[PDB]
Amino acid sequence: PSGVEGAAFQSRLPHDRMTSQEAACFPDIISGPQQTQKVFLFIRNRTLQLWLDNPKIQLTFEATLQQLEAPYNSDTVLVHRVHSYLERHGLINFGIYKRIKPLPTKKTGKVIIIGSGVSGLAAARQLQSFGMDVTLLEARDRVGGRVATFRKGNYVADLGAMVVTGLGGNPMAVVSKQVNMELAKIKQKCPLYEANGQAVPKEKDEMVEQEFNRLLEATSYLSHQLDFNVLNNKPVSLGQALEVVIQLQEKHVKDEQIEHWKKIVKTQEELKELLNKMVNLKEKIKELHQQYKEASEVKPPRDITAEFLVKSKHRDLTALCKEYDELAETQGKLEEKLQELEANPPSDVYLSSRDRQILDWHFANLEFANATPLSTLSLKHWDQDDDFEFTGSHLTVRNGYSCVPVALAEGLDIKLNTAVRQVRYTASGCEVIAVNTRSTSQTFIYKCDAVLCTLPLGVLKQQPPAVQFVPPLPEWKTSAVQRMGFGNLNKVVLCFDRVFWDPSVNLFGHVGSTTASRGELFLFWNLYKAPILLALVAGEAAGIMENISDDVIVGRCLAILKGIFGSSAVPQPKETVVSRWRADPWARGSYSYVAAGSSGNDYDLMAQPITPGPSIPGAPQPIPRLFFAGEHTIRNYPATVHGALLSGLREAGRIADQFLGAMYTL
Amino acid sequence: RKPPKGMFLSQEDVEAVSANATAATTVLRQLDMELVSVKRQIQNIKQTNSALKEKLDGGIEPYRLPEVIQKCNARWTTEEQLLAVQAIRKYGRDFQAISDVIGNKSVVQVKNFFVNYRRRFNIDEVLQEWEAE
Ligand SMILES: Cc1cc2c(cc1C)N(C[C@H](O)[C@H](O)[C@H](O)COP(=O)(O)OP(=O)(O)OC[C@H]1O[C@@H](n3cnc4c(N)ncnc43)[C@H](O)[C@@H]1O)[C@@H]1NC(=O)NC(=O)[C@@]1([C@@H](CC(=N)Cc1ccccc1)c1ccccc1)N2
Repeated sequence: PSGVEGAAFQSRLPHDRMTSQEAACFPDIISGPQQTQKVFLFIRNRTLQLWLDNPKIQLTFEATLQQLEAPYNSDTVLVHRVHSYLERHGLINFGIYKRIKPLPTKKTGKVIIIGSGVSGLAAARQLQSFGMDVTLLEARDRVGGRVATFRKGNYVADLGAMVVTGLGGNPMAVVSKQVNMELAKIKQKCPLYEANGQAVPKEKDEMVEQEFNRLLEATSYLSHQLDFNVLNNKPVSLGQALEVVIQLQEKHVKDEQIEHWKKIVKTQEELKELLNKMVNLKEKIKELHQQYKEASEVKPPRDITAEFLVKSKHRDLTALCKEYDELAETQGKLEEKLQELEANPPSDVYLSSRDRQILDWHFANLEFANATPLSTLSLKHWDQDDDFEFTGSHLTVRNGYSCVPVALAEGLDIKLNTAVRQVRYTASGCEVIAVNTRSTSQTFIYKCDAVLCTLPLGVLKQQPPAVQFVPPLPEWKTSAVQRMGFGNLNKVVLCFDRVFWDPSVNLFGHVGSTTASRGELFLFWNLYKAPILLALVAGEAAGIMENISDDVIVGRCLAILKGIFGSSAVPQPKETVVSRWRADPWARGSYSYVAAGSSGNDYDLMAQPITPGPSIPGAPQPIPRLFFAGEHTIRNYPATVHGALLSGLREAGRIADQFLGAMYTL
Repeated sequence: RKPPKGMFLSQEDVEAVSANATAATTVLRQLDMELVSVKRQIQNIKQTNSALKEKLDGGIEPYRLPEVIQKCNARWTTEEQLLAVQAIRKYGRDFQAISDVIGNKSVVQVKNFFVNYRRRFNIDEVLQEWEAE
């Protein structure tokens, strides 16, 4: 899409329809005449286009109205309402841009943001743009959170997020124009290598993959068409379903064989009855020929009865010889029908041991994308965010993803090494109690109108809690926290002096020996300028490999690489790093997934702000005080950077609406 | 609406393989045994038919009689009439058999014989004695 309609697409908005959010801010327009709606839509779309065409400078109301035409630039309050809406909700003027009107001299309201991840930083920038007093409290000695980048010499590799999942409607596309991001496309081709260290031939490397995709569609069929979603009161997982589907494919394979050999016995038993009839007829023929012979020994001249006997037995013999020939005819037909059925048997097995192992790699890959064992994923909902996928090739940040949060962190009040311990929220305001991570007895108190909590779901899950809420979070919030899944996946960075792999190959797989270890070092990335190989640990392996030392992990890495490239072509690594995301106290995992028993609605519950009770009983309903952003709060883009980014933008809009007022709804 | 191609999943089958913890292994074994059972049943009847085939060795070759090639005649010799009467006594209304016995009479001539010499050869009595066996 291109033009004004492309701008809507790039902003994840339908170009020819008003969104629910727009309906809320412009109820006059959406409920009104269709002609006004199209004027509204065009103004919105055109303003977006203007911002998108140049995202390095602030787009003001004046500049917007200037570039608008008649009859659209006639109603200036409509244009001002639209622009204000887009600015407030971070659709325009978000990220890093040059300001034309230098920031308001004095600030209004005070907000504490817990965590300087991308979601935290995105909100901070917005709120400051709206003229609020913003302070971020980061536990780490760095910004970025789950955007971590290893840096040493010329070696640069991401231990956190790494991939921009397509620029088509991605807010990171806008960011990438604002920040020096060296974006490089990922070549899709991924050659697999079995345990032995030798490639899977294109023959099998397609039987299995195609079967994998077929098995997925099959689970989808089990869910939506057969309503197979609850089993023994427990919700059915994707793993459970895949197992059931496989078993039924093994069942059918046997069902086929049984009815094929059953076809053989029926035909073989037809032959048995025919051969019996033939033996009994050859018996009567034998005797009848003897009788004719004896009647022929009676030399002429003979009376008519003796003559009849010869003729009679002659007739009777050729008649029985007629039958036997017609029975030998049938025998030939049945005898070849048996060589027919024995020539083409049905499938011997559904999948061999070699096949099942290559399939396990595909499962590991799926376990990697969702950062969790397939037995944890919800069958019904695991892929609920499929419709909102961006268009275009996936890309890698070649200069390290940290360049983004660092760039966002510029000009912001960030307290590093500050671990929030307690969040207190009341009708009159909030206090956040944090400590210094270096000397934990040194205590800080922060007083604010509002708190934006961007703590990871893993952190929010901790038992006993790492952060206490006073008063405690409501049952509806905590239940969502428990229900939601928080997965895990790890990375191994291998730095060498020389390239020994195929330089035109971005990723290559290693097939495990067992199901149990399918996630273990199953994939390798070649993405960076420097000679760096990146090894993935997924599924059940991820959690276990964290208890193993780096040397043992790098050992297994080199072992695998030797098998594939030659035992002398693989040198000792100069620098190595291993991630442990589940162990990390400021993460407690990698990113969220839709657990069995959860749904996309839980993401909405996560995003819902908290409103304290009144101080004095009988006092009016208080303002909402505690707000939530972060990867685990955005239903349509969870477990991503753009999702985090967008959730920040969302809350900053909601908070500013609450504490600065929405002047654009009139 | 329908499962993927080459994939098999019926409501009936799903319920059976998920009825308990090892209902999967149970069903797959009952068919594993059913296969072995049918497989040895095959070799059994293969062995049975192999022996029956050997008892038919040589076929019926030393029991075939050379072809009698004789042209169809219209006139009845006394010999032929007497053959006919006996053939009726042994075959009844099988006009094909009777024709083959006599040798040189067409199936229709045989049927004609039945009406022509009906009273003179008491064919009513001859036919009623054929039915008496
Ligand atoms: C290894 C790994 C790999 C990838 C990602 C994550 C990990 C780990 N993701 C997710 C992505 O990285 C994450 O979602 C976002 O970065 C999260 O941003 P936040 O919401 O802001 O959360 P923070 O924790 O950053 O900030 C919180 C801060 O609070 C502090 N703090 C803590 N405690 C305290 C305290 N007491 N007091 C005070 N402070 C405290 C903490 O120190 C911290 O600083 C990727 N996201 C992505 O866009 N691209 C990627 O390639 C993907 C990634 C995206 C993906 N999975 C897509 C997907 C799609 C459909 C279904 C599922 C998943 C991917 C791409 C391609 C192929 C595979 C993976 N890879």
